[PDB]
Amino acid sequence: MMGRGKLILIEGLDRTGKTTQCNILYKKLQPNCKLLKFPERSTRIGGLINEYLTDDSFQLSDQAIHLLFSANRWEIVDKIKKDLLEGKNIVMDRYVYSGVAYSAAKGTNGMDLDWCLQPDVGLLKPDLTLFLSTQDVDNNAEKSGFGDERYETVKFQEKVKQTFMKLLDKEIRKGDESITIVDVTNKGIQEVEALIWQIVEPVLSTHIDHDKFSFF
Amino acid sequence: MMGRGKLILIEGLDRTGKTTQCNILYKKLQPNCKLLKFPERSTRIGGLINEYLTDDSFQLSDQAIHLLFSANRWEIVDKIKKDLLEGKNIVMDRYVYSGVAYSAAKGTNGMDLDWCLQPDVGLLKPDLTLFLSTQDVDNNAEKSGFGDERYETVKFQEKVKQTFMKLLDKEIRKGDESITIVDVTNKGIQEVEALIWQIVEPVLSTHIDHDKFSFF
Ligand SMILES: Cc1cn([C@H]2C[C@H](O)[C@@H](COP(=O)(O)OP(=O)(O)OP(=O)(O)OP(=O)(O)OP(=O)(O)OC[C@H]3O[C@@H](n4cnc5c(N)ncnc54)[C@H](O)[C@@H]3O)O2)c(=O)[nH]c1=O
Ligand SMILES: Cc1cn([C@H]2C[C@H](O)[C@@H](COP(=O)(O)OP(=O)(O)OP(=O)(O)OP(=O)(O)OP(=O)(O)OC[C@H]3O[C@@H](n4cnc5c(N)ncnc54)[C@H](O)[C@@H]3O)O2)c(=O)[nH]c1=O
Repeated sequence: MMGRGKLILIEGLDRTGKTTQCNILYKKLQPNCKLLKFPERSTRIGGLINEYLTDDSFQLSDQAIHLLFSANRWEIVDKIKKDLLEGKNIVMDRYVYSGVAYSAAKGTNGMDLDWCLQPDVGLLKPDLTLFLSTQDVDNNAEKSGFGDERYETVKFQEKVKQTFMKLLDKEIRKGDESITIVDVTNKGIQEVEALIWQIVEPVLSTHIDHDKFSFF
Repeated sequence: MMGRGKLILIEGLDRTGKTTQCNILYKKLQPNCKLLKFPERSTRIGGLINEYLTDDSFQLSDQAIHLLFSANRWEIVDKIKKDLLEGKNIVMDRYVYSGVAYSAAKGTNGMDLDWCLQPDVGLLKPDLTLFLSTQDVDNNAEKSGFGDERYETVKFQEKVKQTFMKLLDKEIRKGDESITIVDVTNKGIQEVEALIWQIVEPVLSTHIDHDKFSFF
């Protein structure tokens, strides 16, 4: 009996169409759906992350920016949970996985997968996590804007690639099957969209106890 | 002998003469000494923390503000380390213990001593930590301006007290010998100043193992 909305998470490297697919899925699931994107640049903490990403001159240590990315989710997670309990579904672009992967890829002393994950521990786990994977480097043909932000380098993006796999393989081989890797190499928007609904549709029908959640 | 400066930390509840004592100690060790106080409110992250402490309209989740406090130390730690290596002592008012104890005192689900400590893991440990303890938390709430900040209520300071005790007990019993509790109950500035010097002086002269650093 009963039930709550589902939290659908789409993750992946930069320039892999995630915002695109999320808007599609969100439009598809409306009106009983919410859309959320991290970093959520509209809050003060979000603005700081924004400045950091858009201006590679804004100075901030790896650990400080890392914790800001995580506080950005904590400042929003209560609304997320309120929506889910109201039965609404939530499509989310980027979350804890991006948090850990991007920072740990830096290889900064003391900032290993484990350290990077701790600040997010206790946050709601998404009901389904789609990882849009690709073998297409930075991908000029997928730039989501001008000049290109701080992390958009082929070398670094290549680093986050490994870290993303290592982290996911871990939690997968660890017993988590709510994570699906989707190869989107050379796939157009409609195609990738079809591939995603094939995974998401079934989850939306599956029943979840309104009072039951998983956490990081 | 010549070597690296020492990182001296003074901790305690609100209105326990820490600022006072830190300046006194700082003046004592000059010219070769720096004074640092946390939260360091002059940075952007520092500014948000200040607004949180001074403005009840400023809403931020317990986990979020908790991570800002930690990030605020991370944006300064490279300086601390560099100064010490240059041979400068550093007197610091509040640090990681204040971070853990204040947030964990809240009793917020999932925000326990261990969770609270994680973001600070990797940070330089002070060579010496002095905890100014008072038994009269009731008169603490008498000082002028007491109540103007968020954590300034007798009942909450009560909770922070218990938390600080738990946290220092754990660290001391675990084997941290660099932590000293100083009973400052009903003692004046000069007496407390004398009690602090008695502990600090000897440390300034020692030069443990190749001047190596310790970390949280
Ligand atoms: C949450 C979090 C994030 N980050 C970092 C990761 C990032 O480096 C940075 C900004 O992350 P962001 O998600 O705001 O980044 P965006 O600027 O939004 O863009 P991305 O590079 O991730 O873009 P998307 O992957 O969403 O791409 P999208 O906006 O959908 O598309 C870009 C363009 O390509 C086209 N396109 C889309 N799909 C296409 C397809 N199938 N084939 C061809 N072209 C396609 C689109 O129409 C658009 O023109 O934040 C962390 O380091 N830690 C954290 O904790
Ligand atoms: C680092 C960190 C901090 N915090 C939170 C904890 C706090 O609630 C909040 C503000 O922290 P703050 O240190 O910036 O706060 P302040 O308001 O600057 O300082 P306090 O209230 O702690 O005061 P102090 O204890 O330093 O007191 P002091 O300024 O030295 O003295 C106050 C008054 O009493 C007199 N006084 C001083 N010594 C006296 C003595 N021995 N006997 C009697 N009177 C004495 C002084 O002269 C002055 O008038 O930050 C977290 O939650 N997490 C974190 O990670």
